[PDB]
Amino acid sequence: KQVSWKLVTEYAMETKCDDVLLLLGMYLEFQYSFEMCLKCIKKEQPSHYKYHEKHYANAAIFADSKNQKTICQQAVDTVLAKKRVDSLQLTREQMLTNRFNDLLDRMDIMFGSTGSADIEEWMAGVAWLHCLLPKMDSVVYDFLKCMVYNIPKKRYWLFKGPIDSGKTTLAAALLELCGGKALNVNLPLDRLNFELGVAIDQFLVVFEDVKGTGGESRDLPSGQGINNLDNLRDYLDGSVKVNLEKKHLNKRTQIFPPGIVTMNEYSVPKTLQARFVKQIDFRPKDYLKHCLERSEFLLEKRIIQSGIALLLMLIWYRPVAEFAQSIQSRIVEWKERLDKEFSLSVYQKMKFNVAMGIGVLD
Amino acid sequence: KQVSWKLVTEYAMETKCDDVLLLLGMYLEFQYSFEMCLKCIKKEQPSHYKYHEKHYANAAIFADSKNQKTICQQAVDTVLAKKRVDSLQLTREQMLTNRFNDLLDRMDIMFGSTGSADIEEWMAGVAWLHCLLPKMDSVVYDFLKCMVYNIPKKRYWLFKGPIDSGKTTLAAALLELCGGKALNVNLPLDRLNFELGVAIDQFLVVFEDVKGTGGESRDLPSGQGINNLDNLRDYLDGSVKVNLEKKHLNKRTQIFPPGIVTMNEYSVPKTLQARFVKQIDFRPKDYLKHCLERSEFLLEKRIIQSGIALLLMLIWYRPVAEFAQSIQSRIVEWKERLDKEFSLSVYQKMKFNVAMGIGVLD
Amino acid sequence: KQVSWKLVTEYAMETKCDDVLLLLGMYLEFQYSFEMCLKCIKKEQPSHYKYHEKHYANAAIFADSKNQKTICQQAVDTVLAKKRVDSLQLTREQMLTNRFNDLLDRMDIMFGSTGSADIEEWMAGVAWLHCLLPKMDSVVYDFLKCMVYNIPKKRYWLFKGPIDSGKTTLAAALLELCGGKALNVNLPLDRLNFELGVAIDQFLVVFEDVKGTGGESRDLPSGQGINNLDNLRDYLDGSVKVNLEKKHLNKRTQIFPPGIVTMNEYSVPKTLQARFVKQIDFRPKDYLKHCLERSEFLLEKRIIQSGIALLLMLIWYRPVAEFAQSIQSRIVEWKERLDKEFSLSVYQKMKFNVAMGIGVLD
Amino acid sequence: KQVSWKLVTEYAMETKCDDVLLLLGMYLEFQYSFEMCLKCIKKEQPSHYKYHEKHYANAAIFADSKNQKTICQQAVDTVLAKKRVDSLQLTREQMLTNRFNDLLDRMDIMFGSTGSADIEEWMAGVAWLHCLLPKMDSVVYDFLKCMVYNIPKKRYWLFKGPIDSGKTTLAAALLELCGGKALNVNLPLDRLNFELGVAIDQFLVVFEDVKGTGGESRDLPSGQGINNLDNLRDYLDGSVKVNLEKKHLNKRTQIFPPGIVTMNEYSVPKTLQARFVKQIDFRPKDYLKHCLERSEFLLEKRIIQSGIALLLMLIWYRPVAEFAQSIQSRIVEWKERLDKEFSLSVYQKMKFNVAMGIGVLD
Amino acid sequence: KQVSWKLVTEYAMETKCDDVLLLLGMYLEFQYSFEMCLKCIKKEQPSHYKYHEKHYANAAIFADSKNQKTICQQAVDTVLAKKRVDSLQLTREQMLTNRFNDLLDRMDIMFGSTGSADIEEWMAGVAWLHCLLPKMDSVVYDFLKCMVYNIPKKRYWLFKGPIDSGKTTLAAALLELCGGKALNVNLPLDRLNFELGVAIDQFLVVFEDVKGTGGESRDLPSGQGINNLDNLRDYLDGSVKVNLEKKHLNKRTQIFPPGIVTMNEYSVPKTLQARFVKQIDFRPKDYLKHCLERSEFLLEKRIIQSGIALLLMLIWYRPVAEFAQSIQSRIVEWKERLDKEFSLSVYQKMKFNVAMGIGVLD
DNA sequence: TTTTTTTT
Ligand SMILES: Nc1ncnc2c1ncn2[C@@H]1O[C@H](COP(=O)(O)OP(=O)(O)OP(=O)(O)O)[C@@H](O)[C@H]1O
Ligand SMILES: Nc1ncnc2c1ncn2[C@@H]1O[C@H](COP(=O)(O)OP(=O)(O)OP(=O)(O)O)[C@@H](O)[C@H]1O
Ligand SMILES: Nc1ncnc2c1ncn2[C@@H]1O[C@H](COP(=O)(O)OP(=O)(O)OP(=O)(O)O)[C@@H](O)[C@H]1O
Ligand SMILES: Nc1ncnc2c1ncn2[C@@H]1O[C@H](COP(=O)(O)OP(=O)(O)OP(=O)(O)O)[C@@H](O)[C@H]1O
Ligand SMILES: Nc1ncnc2c1ncn2[C@@H]1O[C@H](COP(=O)(O)OP(=O)(O)OP(=O)(O)O)[C@@H](O)[C@H]1O
Repeated sequence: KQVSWKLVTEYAMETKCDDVLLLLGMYLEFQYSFEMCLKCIKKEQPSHYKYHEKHYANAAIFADSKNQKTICQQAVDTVLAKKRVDSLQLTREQMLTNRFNDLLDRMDIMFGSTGSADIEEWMAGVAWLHCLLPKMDSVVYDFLKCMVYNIPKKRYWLFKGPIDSGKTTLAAALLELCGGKALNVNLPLDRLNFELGVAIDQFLVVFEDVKGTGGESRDLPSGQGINNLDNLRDYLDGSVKVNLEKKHLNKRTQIFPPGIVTMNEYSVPKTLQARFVKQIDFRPKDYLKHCLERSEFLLEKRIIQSGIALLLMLIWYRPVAEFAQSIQSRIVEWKERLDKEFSLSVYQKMKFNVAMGIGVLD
Repeated sequence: KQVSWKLVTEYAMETKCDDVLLLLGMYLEFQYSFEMCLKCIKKEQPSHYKYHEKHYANAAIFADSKNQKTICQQAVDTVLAKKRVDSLQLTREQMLTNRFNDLLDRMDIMFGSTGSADIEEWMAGVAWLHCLLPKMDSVVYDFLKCMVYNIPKKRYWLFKGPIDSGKTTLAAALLELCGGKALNVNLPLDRLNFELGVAIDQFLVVFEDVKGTGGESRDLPSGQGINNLDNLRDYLDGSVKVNLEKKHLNKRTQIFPPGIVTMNEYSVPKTLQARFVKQIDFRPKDYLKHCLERSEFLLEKRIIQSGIALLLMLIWYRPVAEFAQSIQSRIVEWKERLDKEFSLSVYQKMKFNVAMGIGVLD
Repeated sequence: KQVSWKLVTEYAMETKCDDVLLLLGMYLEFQYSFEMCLKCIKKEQPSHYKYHEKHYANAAIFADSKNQKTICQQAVDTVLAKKRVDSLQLTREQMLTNRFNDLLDRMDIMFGSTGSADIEEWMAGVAWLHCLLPKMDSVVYDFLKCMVYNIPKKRYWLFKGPIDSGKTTLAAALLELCGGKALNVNLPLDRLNFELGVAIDQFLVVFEDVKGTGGESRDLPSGQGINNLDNLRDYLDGSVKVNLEKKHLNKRTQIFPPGIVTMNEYSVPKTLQARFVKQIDFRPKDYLKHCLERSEFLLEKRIIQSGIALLLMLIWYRPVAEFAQSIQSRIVEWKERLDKEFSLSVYQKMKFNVAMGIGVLD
Repeated sequence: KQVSWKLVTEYAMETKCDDVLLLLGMYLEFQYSFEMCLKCIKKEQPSHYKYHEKHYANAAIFADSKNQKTICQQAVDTVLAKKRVDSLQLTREQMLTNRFNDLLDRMDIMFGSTGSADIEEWMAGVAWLHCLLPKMDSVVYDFLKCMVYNIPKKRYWLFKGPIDSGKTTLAAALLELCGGKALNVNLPLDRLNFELGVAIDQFLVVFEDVKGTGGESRDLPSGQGINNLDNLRDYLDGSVKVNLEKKHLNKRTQIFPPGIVTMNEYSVPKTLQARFVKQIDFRPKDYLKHCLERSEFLLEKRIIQSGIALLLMLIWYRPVAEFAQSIQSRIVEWKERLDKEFSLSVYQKMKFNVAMGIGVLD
Repeated sequence: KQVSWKLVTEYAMETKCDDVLLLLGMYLEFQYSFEMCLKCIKKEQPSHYKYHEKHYANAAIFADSKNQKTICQQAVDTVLAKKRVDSLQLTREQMLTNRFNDLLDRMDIMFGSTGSADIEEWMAGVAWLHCLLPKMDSVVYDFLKCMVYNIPKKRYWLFKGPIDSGKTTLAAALLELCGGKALNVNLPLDRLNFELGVAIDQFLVVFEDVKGTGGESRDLPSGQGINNLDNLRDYLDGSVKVNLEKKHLNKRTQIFPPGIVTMNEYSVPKTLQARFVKQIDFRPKDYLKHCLERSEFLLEKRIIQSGIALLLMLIWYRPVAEFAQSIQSRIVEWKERLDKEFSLSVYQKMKFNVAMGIGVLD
């Protein structure tokens, strides 16, 4: 009896899988008895346990096929085709709206009954992040709209401050929230072409840790990056399309994505200073160090790195109207959860503790 | 029954699509019952909502096919094949006439009942552009004549001026108008081999901000561009066919397109200067800057970059006799719509406002 | 019923096509009723309207087929096979005789009843070329013999002088006449290898403006050209076979064709000097400059650089016995047409006009 | 009603054709009625007229097939396979015995009833050749045996010095005689590692004007040639197998053929120089130029570069005992014809003219 | 009826053929009747005449097949798989035991029914091999222990001493008995890092003459050798797995095999010598060069290079118990064939002919 | 499988 290629493709769509080998392996597992499946019973992975029951029948026939890799190819093509349709047609607002739906799906599992994540510890993260910069929550909302509107010239933000001052931590959480990529531009100029190649179809980019020239008088090690950026004006201003390259692959032409730049106190040419919308100073604050020293579970679980943490901050601080209308229904349910889960006083006690440099919890 | 490969080919032809994945993803959207299609109801994409109902039945059968990518590859071949047939058999004038028809179709949508753009905002951009150079519309017609005739060794125009004097802005508009590609010649002198490969079958090309060398009193970063261009005199001259290459492709051969070179005020080896028909000196101007600062919607919607803006200028300024005969019919209708919309006094008000450096609209 | 692959192959033989996409594109056009076919009614392209009625019945079936690119590939390889058989078995004289029939056929169209070209404008071109050098028509007869005899280490002519001397123009016309290829050697020493692969099965080749070294003493930037050719002596000599790459293909092995090298004046190693059988120096002549400046349809139609103009020059000047015996009938016909179409006095006055730098015509 | 792939393969064997396009082109000629075949009637090519009638019926059925290239690919592979099997099984003396039978069969045609050339002219060539250096036939007989006995690190003779010494002239004739290959050392060593792959299954090889270093006293431009000679010294010595590259097929390892190499009088180290046997740089004899100047049909017909000239010279001079036994029949058969044509006084008269700078005949 | 794919696969295992072209070619020969197969009748090639009669029926049907190359590809895969299994499963001991069995089978063939070799020739070869230093049969055998044992550190000896000493000739000869390869060492380690990877998967390895840094100052031309291996702490030592590259490949890495190094009488820093268990000076000693000046067959038929000569030096001097335990049966029988034909005294005449430079054969 | 890349 015949295999349904359709049922495979539906699984690939719903897992959003795009690796042929990864798709193949997981479908083959469904061939074993669903009714006894140990992986189902232990509820180990949703991509398995949500689906084994449905696909078991087809997986048995799949296991006898001789066309196995061919079936998977057509399935994975369908997922890649969907992405390319989306990329060429969605509004940037709708792109973001999808991305939040994915994070909210993950949170539903994480804080579920089988979920590992301690909603209390993750809210300790938000308390710490909200201390990192004044008006933190508004700053995020401003950055977000800036990426969505993507207005020419008004496109790029500068993070400035000493080593161990948090700028990478915040950048990483934003990049997770938005699904960009990091880039390094300190290379010899000829090398840049495949670096910039990374940007293709990305929503954000982060230029990490740009080195200037001079300031080794202040022990800042010198390098190319500042001068390279001054030479890339059209990519920053983002008014016109540019050509981007990948290894073995034809060039593609597109608007260069908006993004973030991070540095120590190198001297910045006035040319570059005109490019940035906002400069944010990061400074080491001694009380945060002593707090982290007493609340290491933040680092151990990588809480303060995560876009998941920033999304919780937005849900706590921003009005429901500020989110894209379609997801507001989920937002209200999460607001309701958090309102039930914490009094404002217990949350505010954490902020006070962080200001004491004391461990977050008491 | 069975898939009609013919219907898929027709869809590819009508959408003028030449990505196999985009075609695949697009066609798959039609598999759902037409009568409920929210994309149709929301009138989001004409390349969807025109076609769903017609293609529906075959899209459902296609969804079951075991052969899907083969069908799409054949369809994309016919679209690519038509481009090559046209490249060899059309006159350069006919090409331009076709390109204009496409832009005019986009203009029918933009300013159509879907109401999706403001014809007044777009007309403001023409005022700002008609300021950017003396006799601006005459310069466009001369450039168009130059590009249609394609006189050998009289094929290239040189743009120079300081930074911030609009030259890439003007190049971008001409490039969207004609169709073509930009190129970067400041590369290492080997990968030029693949860089120049982008010129294949194009109509224009633009070489962007070619770096000269030395004279650093000019405060100009040095690079390969000028000396490297002087090693490519042949490609400018366009007197004989040349050989062109892409990744994994064996060489095409054809005449290298006509086009534009842009640079800062470096000094030119006159052997290359001998290959430029005409040279245009851009100046920074204050009232442009002040007007533009008070007219930001121009930039926020990329109006002054966009080929539609130049086409609107020609329609306003030029006699109907100057257009190729078949589109004179559409040109007349657009002229009527413009004169209906705008008095000459309104246009003169706008131009005076640009000259006054106030926000254009008053 | 089924597609005839044989009929497709026959059309490819008839058209002497080579791009599988060009073949595919053009054959698809026949699917519409030739009865109505607008292109036929315009009589626009002979490659179409001579064949549409014949191929229509089979094109309708081809339009449905699932194999289309496969059918086309077989036909293209049939044409390529024919070329290889010809290349291995014709005398060089017969090859040229075939090539001349192709030009004569086009000329029968050029000045046919459809008569898109004016024979008087085209004859004006011949006068300008005959003026360009001493004994021009004798020089052309010499060059043809040299290329046909293909005597080893007596195979290459060097053109040199200043810029705008016309050397490229003359090369371009000779190249068109014999149907060679043009090659660049001012290039990366590695990728020369795929570059030279173009010359497989070609009758003739031309190297363009081969850059010398130490040239900038004379205002000429130095380059790879001479530095490359001094290696390739065996390719010039044509005394022994050499082996030729193509991308994704194993090497051919054959004698490298005879040809021409152009340069602006540079120092030549005496080793390389020994391998050019003839030297020609070209000089600017301001009366020619003024004449083209008036008679600019010469440039716009590219008349002065067509091999058709050289063929016409030979027809006017050379005895019929100098032509290969087969074509002598068509030669007598065209001689008679031309002697009828122009007096000697007309041609004499054209020369005086050109000599006097006035526009050619009065 | 079906193609005999066997009959196709027999033609490929009997022609010893080993190019798939060449065979394809060849066989398709047979589809027309051999009855009318102008090539047959003309006795145009033996590869045609011997075979047309035999293969006609099969060729008509082949002309309709849809597998045409696949059929030819299998046929070509049997030819390459046969070469490989002979290549390892046969004695080096046995190889030459086959090669000579090939050339003799050609001479049968050249001087046949078709008689397209005449032994008169060719013997004048022999006179010019045997004149060129002392005792020429003997030193050829030596070089032959050297290549049969193939002593390791003793496999190579060299010629050096003046341009137009004739060293290429001598080399080319030897290569046409043996059926070796020629290769170029002067490319980047990496490219050589692929290029040397052509040496597969060759009795003999040569390399021409390999660019050494120094010799600037003689204005010789230095290069990578000797660098890569100094590299490949195992290939030179043939004391061991080494690997040989191909595209789309495995590289194969075997011992390397013997040969000749030639250069201008560059430097090259004695870690080479000592190896070689019986090297002769030889230098001009001007009166030969003057005979040549008067006997130019030699060069036009490439006679003094044809290996057929050498074979005629050996037939003329050498005892019948000097040759392998089977061919001694045909040796005598030809040696009769030389006597039957020529008195000694003919050859004597020729060598007077040659010695005395007049054209060979009087 | 149909081709047995199985029978074709047997012949590949039988002949150990592993080239698809050779397999195809030889198998096609069997299509004629073995019954009067003249190759069989002449007994020329066992790889033919041993098999023809069995395979004939299958070969006839094979010659009629249309899939022929596909059949052969599978058969060659079989032999390749068979090899790759053994390469992973077996000990160096077992591997070397098989290798002796093969070379002893070549010994059997050489001195076989044909008498194609006369062992006295190889006694003279062995007598020459004996000359170099005392008991060197044992010292070879003891090195071969070091090779099989591959005990860490205890892996490497150094062949010091000048040109033509045979030291590379002998090191190469072991590659017949054992496989392996030699490599250069005289760039800075910088480049040699791209060259070390040819040591991968080698049974054993060899290294060419270590130059001293600036060694021209020591009258031995320069190259950066010693300071490279002064500092490659581990590579010759070989406890744990090393890291390596073949230029433009990847770091598949494992143990660095044991091997030989040589030098042309250069100097040695301590950490270079620490790489070896031994260092020995090799010279082209006076009577030895004189005996080669007087003894020729030992070079002419490559005896001095062949592994067969090394095997016989061991059979002539190593006692049976030292050999591969089952092969010792054959070792006795060859020892018998030695003693059957030579006393040690007649062999001592040869030793003394070498020892006093007079020609060996006597 | 090459090609492109990588090296350069
Ligand atoms: N504002 C801060 N005050 C004190 N300590 C900080 C602060 N921000 C970060 N930290 C400490 O610095 C460590 C590294 O943080 P982070 O990577 O964000 O710093 P950074 O300045 O962006 O570094 P880099 O420039 O190296 O990428 C954190 O794990 C934490 O221990
Ligand atoms: N003539 C002008 N005078 C003043 N400001 C100008 C002028 N033209 C452009 N601008 C401003 O400069 C910005 C950049 O324009 P554009 O990028 O085309 O110029 P450019 O710097 O000269 O270009 P290029 O990249 O070719 O060197 C515009 O978006 C506008 O804000
Ligand atoms: N002898 C001449 N006298 C004056 N003008 C000339 C002459 N020959 C050519 N021209 C002008 O020079 C233009 C370029 O000619 P052409 O490209 O053949 O010259 P070239 O010497 O080969 O140049 P380059 O070195 O730039 O390739 C022609 O189109 C014509 O306008
Ligand atoms: N003995 C000779 N005297 C004069 N000219 C000679 C003599 N031998 C050969 N030549 C000339 O040398 C020309 C080229 O021959 P060939 O290519 O064999 O020489 P070559 O020394 O190998 O040259 P190169 O080093 O330039 O390749 C011949 O066409 C002939 O005219
Ligand atoms: N002891 C010897 N004396 C003289 N000649 C010898 C001796 N041994 C071998 N030969 C001959 O010299 C040739 C070269 O020997 P080989 O290359 O092995 O010496 P080498 O000392 O390793 O030299 P190099 O240091 O130059 O590589 C041998 O193949 C053989 O023909």
